[PDB]
Amino acid sequence: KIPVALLTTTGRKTGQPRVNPLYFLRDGGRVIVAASKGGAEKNPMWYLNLKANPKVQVQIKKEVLDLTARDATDEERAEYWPQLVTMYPSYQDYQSWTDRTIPIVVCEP
Ligand SMILES: C[C@H](OP(=O)(O)OC[C@@H](O)[C@@H](O)[C@@H](O)Cn1c2nc(=O)[nH]c(=O)c-2cc2ccc(O)cc21)C(=O)N[C@@H](CCC(=O)N[C@@H](CCC(=O)O)C(=O)O)C(=O)O
Repeated sequence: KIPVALLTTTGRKTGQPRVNPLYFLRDGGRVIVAASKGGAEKNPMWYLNLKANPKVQVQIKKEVLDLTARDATDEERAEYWPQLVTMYPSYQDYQSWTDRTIPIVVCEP
């Protein structure tokens, strides 16, 4: 069905590597993911990690990408959110059901 990417972040507290599966969008070299966490009240821990340490590793099939993660700008949100929703309509439901704006993370080389 929908492929997952494996995102590795550095635990902001422990400094240990943390891996989590996510759905993703490609924009050339960029990988885009949404810190939706099924519409939880709070941002997922991996998001907190990458905001404390922007260096992340992303594995897609056999490709291992060393990228730098940051929040999408207003204009990037406008471009990527609708693509994310088209690919996985549940994203819009999560956003509908949660207070926080769901972060969109741009991972770039
Ligand atoms: C519960 C927590 O996970 P989390 O980082 O909040 O991630 C929540 C979810 O987003 C994560 O489980 C995703 O993989 C769920 N998930 C998706 N989550 C998404 O947000 N978006 C997706 O598109 C998505 C797709 C998906 C597909 C398949 C699947 O099985 C899961 C999918 C966790 O793993 N707990 C760790 C925390 C590890 C950690 O980062 N700790 C930090 C400190 C954190 C802190 O400061 O409190 C550290 O080591 O220092 C632990 O306690 O052992």
